[PDB]
Amino acid sequence: LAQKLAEEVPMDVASYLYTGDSHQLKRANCSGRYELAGLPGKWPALASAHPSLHRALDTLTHATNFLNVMLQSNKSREQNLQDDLDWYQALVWSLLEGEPSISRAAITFSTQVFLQATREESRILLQDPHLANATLETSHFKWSPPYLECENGSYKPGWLVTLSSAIYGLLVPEFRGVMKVDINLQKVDIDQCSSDGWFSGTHKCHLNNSECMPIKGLGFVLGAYECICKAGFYHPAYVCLPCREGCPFCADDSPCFVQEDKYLRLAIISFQALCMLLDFVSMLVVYHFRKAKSIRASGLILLETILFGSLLLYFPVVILYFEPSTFRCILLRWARLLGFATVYGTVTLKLHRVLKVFLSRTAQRIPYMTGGRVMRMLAVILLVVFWFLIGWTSSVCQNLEKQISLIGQGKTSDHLIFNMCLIDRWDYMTAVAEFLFLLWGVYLCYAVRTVPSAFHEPRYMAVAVHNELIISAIFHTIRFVLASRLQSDWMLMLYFAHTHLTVTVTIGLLLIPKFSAWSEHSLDPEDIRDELKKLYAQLEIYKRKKMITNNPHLQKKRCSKKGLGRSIMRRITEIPE
Amino acid sequence: AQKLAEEVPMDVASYLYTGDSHQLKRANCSGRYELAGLPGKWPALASAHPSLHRALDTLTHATNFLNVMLQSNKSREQNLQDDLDWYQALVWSLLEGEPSISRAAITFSTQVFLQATREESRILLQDLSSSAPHLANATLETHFKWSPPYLECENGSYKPGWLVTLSSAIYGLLVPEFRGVMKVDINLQKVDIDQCSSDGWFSGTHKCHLNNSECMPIKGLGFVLGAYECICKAGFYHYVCLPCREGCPFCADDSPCFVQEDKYLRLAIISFQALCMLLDFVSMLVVYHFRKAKSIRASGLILLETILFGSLLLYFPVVILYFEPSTFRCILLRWARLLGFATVYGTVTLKLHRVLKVFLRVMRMLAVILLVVFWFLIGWTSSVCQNLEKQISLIGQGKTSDHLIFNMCLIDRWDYMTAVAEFLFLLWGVYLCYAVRTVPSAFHEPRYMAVAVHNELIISAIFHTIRFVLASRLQSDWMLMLYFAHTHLTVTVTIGLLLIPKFS
Amino acid sequence: LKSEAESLKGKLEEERAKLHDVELHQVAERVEALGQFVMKTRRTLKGHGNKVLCMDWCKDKRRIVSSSQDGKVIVWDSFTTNKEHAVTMPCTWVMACAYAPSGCAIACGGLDNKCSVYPLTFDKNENMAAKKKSVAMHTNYLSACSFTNSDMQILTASGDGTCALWDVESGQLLQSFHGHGADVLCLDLAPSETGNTFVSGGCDKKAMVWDMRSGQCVQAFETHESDINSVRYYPSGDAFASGSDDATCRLYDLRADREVAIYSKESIIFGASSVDFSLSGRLLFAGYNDYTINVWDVLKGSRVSILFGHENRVSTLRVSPDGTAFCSGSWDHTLRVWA
Amino acid sequence: SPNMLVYRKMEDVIARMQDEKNGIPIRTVKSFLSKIPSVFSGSDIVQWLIKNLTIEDPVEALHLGTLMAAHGYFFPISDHVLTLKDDGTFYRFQTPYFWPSNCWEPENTDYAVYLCKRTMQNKARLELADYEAESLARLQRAFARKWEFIFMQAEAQAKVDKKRDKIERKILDSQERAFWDVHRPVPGCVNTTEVDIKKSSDELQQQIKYWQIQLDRHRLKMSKVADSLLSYTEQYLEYDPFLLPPDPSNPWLSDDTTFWELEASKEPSQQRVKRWGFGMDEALKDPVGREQFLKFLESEFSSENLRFWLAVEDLKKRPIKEVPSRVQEIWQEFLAPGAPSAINLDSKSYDKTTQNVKEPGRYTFEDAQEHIYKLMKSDSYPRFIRSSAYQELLQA
Repeated sequence: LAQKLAEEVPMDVASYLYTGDSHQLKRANCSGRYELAGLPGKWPALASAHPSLHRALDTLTHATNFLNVMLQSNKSREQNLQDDLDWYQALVWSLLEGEPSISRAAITFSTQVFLQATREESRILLQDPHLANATLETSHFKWSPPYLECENGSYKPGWLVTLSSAIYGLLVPEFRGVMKVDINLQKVDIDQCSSDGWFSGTHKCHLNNSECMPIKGLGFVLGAYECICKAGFYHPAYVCLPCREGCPFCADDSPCFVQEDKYLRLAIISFQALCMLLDFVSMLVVYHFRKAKSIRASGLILLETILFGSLLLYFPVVILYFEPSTFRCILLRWARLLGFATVYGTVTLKLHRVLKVFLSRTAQRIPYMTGGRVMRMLAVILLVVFWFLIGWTSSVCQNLEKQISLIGQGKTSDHLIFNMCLIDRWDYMTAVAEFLFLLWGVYLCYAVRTVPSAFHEPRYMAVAVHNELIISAIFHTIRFVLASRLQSDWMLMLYFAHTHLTVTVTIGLLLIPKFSAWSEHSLDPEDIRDELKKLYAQLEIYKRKKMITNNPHLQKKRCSKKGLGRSIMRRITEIPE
Repeated sequence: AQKLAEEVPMDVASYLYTGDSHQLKRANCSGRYELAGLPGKWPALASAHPSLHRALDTLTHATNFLNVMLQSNKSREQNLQDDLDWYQALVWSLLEGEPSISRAAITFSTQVFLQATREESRILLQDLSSSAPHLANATLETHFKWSPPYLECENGSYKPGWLVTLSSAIYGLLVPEFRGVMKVDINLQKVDIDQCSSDGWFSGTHKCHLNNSECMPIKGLGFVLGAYECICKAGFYHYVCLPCREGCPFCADDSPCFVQEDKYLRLAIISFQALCMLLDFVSMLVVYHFRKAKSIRASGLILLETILFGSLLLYFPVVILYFEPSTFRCILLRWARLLGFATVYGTVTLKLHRVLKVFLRVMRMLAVILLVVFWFLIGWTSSVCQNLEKQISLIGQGKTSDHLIFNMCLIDRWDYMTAVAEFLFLLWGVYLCYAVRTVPSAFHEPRYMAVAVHNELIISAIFHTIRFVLASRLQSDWMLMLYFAHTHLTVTVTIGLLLIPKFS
Repeated sequence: LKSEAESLKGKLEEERAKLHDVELHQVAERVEALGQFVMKTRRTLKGHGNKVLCMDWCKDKRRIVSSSQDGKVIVWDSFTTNKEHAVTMPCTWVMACAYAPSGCAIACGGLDNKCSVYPLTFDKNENMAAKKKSVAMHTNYLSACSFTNSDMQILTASGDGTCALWDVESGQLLQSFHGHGADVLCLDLAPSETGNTFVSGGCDKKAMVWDMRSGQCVQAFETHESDINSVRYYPSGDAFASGSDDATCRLYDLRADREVAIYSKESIIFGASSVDFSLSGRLLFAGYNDYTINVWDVLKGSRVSILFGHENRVSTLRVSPDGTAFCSGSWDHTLRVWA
Repeated sequence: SPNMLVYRKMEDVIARMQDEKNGIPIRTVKSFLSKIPSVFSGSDIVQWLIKNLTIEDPVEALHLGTLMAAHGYFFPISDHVLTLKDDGTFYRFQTPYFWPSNCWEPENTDYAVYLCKRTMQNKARLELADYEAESLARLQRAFARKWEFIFMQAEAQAKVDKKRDKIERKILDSQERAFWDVHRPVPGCVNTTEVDIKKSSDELQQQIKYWQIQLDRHRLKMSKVADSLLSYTEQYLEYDPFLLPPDPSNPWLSDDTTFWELEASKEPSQQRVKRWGFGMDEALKDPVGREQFLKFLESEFSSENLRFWLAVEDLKKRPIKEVPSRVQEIWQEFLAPGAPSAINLDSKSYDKTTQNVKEPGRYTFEDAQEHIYKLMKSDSYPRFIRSSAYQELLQA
């Protein structure tokens, strides 16, 4: 800011004349005249900055060449008293009668014979210096930079010049005069914060994050520009205040954000951790309580499987407390689906085993289905889901990781910000699969409703199933309408609900209680022959089973065979009668 | 208008259109040119070089000077002592001001006048009427007088230079009148002109209007025609600017930008494909006729027609990829592939599972995997259409190898893991057949199917391999052979092993 | 002699024609018919644990006696539903109970061939069965009793086809009746205190009436289609009707010696398992086997109601002697007090 | 055997039920789910009852239908527990080989056979209810040896019946399902099998004499009995507490006690006094009547014959321990000539008394009691009813 530093030596109402209009500045003045700050201007009084500047420049140099060829004329009788005075006066007056920047001027020579002509109103006030001394010393317009008037106090004028050449007489030519004029550039707009121009700089606008805007207004004074701050709120000098975060467009340097609780989230996390810990320690329990009545009724390893899996299903709600990113939503889907199958799936298949052992046992106790069979019809499902995750995970990790899309992503409620993970069509199809899967499980726990069984596990299992289906339908439906109306909190409510609900439920329901023609002739003969054929077929199969039913004793087989044969022959001879 | 207006000046069109020495070095003119309409509408220094402004500036300075000077009271008409010297020095400095002001005259009579023209370095000057002084046109006017470009000739050959004049009538001095005429003339021949300007000297871009048109003109040389170069915008160039053969820029030739076809090949290809699908349908009917001896019970009529409906569901990809790639193509492709795949090979492997239990409830295993495949088409299909049909990626792609172009249906990592499905769902049956090693019937059906399975694993793996490896440097013909070949091989095979014996 | 016997029978037919010239109901239509009834439940008993198969009123007109098939006799107060006794019989199928006139003792027995009697009163707070004193005993299951109004002489009937009077303290038999050949099931006092007579009928399809002064089978009748299951006197002491598992109830005179009118209806088909009259001698009661009860007019022969209360079959039925209501015996494991 | 006749009657019933020209029509329903033939709706059978039986109460006809349907003559196609419910549900008759009249008796091994067969026809579900699954569990635990041929003949029957057409297997299995419902029913509804353990099982001179006693068997016309029965009804007809009670106070119905309590009060009501006037027998039945009649007999110096008759009756109450102790004593007091109480006999009366008095007998004084009793009935009661005390007590 050399300019303000330079014009920090203002004389009298300087910025009142230099940044403001100089009326009181000139009405309040006590000095001599013609304060020329010649050369203090940006650059010098030797530059190019304006149309009317170049107008007068053309007038200047064409007068000058006109003279250098005219004063070099032949037949130079020098009739300086007859009518050459008419020529000179017509020249100097008509020039400002032709020129627009017409304040005051002179032509003082003897080739002082001065036509000292100044356009008072329209009459060139004609009448007969260090500038003349410099002309004698040295051809060129001896113009100064901004100089005031000479009102016998500083001067009642702004920017003005002193442009002056010589009426050089003429065994060569020689300087014999001084033509000159002082046009006022006080009617010339200016720019402090300019790129190039009069003190073209930037006063107090750090342009790292500011943008000046020079303008056109009143005219020749400082303050003739407009500054701006950039991407931050004007501290209000106008100086940037980038928003609380990267929330752009800083009107007030205030937040866009629903800032959120501590004494919610701390307790959320501590609670959920304690439930996870319960799961772990249940595992330790059964590792100690490997002998019982009902763990043999319901295999150890199934239960450790369940408990582990659901422990893992508690991850969604330690997840969100950390900020959303790439890694977050992905792991969410991993953990969810693993948990889901390795809980509800194995449960459903246990029940399938119930049905099969029943029939197996009704026919020939020979251990139809065992706990060794479960894990196989588990690994299948585990695999399928692995290939799926690889699909989704691949689409991201190979295409839209960095190129075009993302997940860490926010929307707005009315005018305020909120980030999260989000959705696409995949999570839809995921839900619908869960739905159908448990549908199959429900048919299973429909027919299996009548067993004579020990602990009525069926009640407990089947109700976990139904509960879960319901809760899941609702959860997903809400969250898959509500892409737009969800800060972190309201969601976190929702995930807290789903998890403690079904996890605690389907821990407890199973685990905890384990410590506490309609005719007469036709239909007559029909039912009769039916029984008859039944008897005879029973007999033939008995004949074959003679050696086939080697499972028991001979005479016992002998007695049974004999009794059957006797009763059968009796029934036959009666059917014959 | 402008075109018909070119038949204006004979022995000058070289000076007009060529701006040449044919109309200049040797052409009898005997008359100066005249732009009183050979210019634009009037440009009037509204379409101005700065030099117009400079000329008018010096003009107006001298004009005000002499006017106020003559407006001095008691006009003496004192042309006796030295006023002649004043006017002479004035016109000397005048023509000396402009380097291209060739001649100029100044008359004042409130016939004789002062004049001067640039000889080499001095103002060849004399007290005689010269340059310009139009007292006649000033009386006709009874502002300044614009003028017309010219040629250095009245009754001679037009020498170098075309002279545009500036002229004015000396207003007299308590009323005014015509008391003189002063005028100069500068060379309006080294004056750059613009045929393609928005507004300029009679700008007509009559060489490149629209047809891949651009005018990239020749800007500044001088008063010369044929100085508006044009550019042929994204097409061919043989005063010819042309389109491309297609939406395929860089048309240094108007050659085509696509692969050469082999149509005759393709006809018989497709016919043979229909041949196999005909055999498919036909043999289904064969089945539904001759259904009553050994094969009917051992091999379900149902399960056969399942397999054939598989093959007929299957053979499509060929007829697809003869046709052009629209995006709606690619999706049917995935449809037919996976459906024929599962629908066949499920029933295949389940028969063997049933065999294995006889060693020691079919459709309620099969409809499962048909379900999962339905689900899959739906999921992937929506995820591309609803959310990638428009937004980010393009599927049908115009990909180029070297000089030419070709469309194709493209891939995704999806179909990689899909192929891998094929791998494993066969490998199950492979375990199956291997350990089930010695197990009887009058058929060696198991040997037949196990053969199918080893076949398809190795070979369908290969087909998927050699498509995914180098698709980005394929033509659209070598690929088709691939599809044809592998599908005919494995699947006609895997038909025949089942069907062949069940006649003889 | 056969012709003369049949001619005396024809003369009986002639005298029966003269006596029955107009039928009972052929004159009975004259009496004005009867109106609407609104009888329904007024109590319930919830103490048994089996079927219930006998019941009797006291002469105090408010208590209750009923024995079961399990072994447990009861003594209620339907007016209060509050047990004041309890007792356990050693045996099963206790098929007959009786109440003392004054209220001193009850006789329960059958299928053990011996009819015990217990002193009803609040005498020994230890047991109602502990004072079991054998009094009668046949050699077969025992059908019913009628303390015949002295409170020191009870009747009994078994499958022997022979009844008798058995003293209270002694077991000293007092007279015998051996006119039968099947299982008798019926026994009721006469209302009159004129000649202490009673009836016995049974599986033989007949009914016969003893005169206890001798033991000689004076009157005898047979019209039923199967075994008979109870009978009761017309409460003027002049006749008696009944019903059995024919479902065809009938009423019989003593003075004319003739059936008086058929009581049947094709709708009801099931067996008839009790009868008892109303103090007027107007109505007729009978529990049935189709689970209803069935009040019939004694004169006009129409039904008057069917009052569906019992989930199972009707065992036996009585009218309270005061004439104010009636109870039912039924196969539903409880009793009601039908008003 | 008794119930045989019952089943025979209801057989008559159903025989008229599936009549050729009349009867319920066994229809074939068509549904959006299936096409079921040979059924009908319970409203049909209800209508059939009401038509051909004229059972006025819908409820009564419904109860008849209820127990019929609980004896295995028709069943609801989708239920175990036999109950006729008047609505649109589908029924069916039963087979003549599976009525209940055919003395049938299933046993435990056969229940095991039917259990294995039902459980093994379908293998889609435990096609059963919890009670039947419970029964099969017990049969397993107790029939450890004998299972195999059970399973054998079961699936054998399954083939032998499925080999016949698909609707045949359905109808036969429906029938031979329901017929084991009825013979081993659900825990709640009553069995309709059982029975009670009770049903569990000179010559011409005496002839001629029976004929003669029938001759001298004095009878009266039925009209005479009609008058007697109607009149004995009427004279208490206005006393019947069911039909037209003299006092509507009913301790049963209207939660009163006053009626019986007035009955306990010795002061007779005006009903009571009018009721005395019918017959002195009823009077002596009344203790109040005994007291007032005895009072009049005393004040008329005529209190002996009633004293005697009361003596006879009070003698007929004691056991055989006191019969002699009283008979000799009562003779010496009344029937001994020379005692103050002078009962008065004729020739055969006093002869009978003297002969029997040696032997105390339960019918000791029959003829003497008849004599004195006809005496009192002929004389005393008339003047008593005619007496001023009677009239003054009956007025109020």
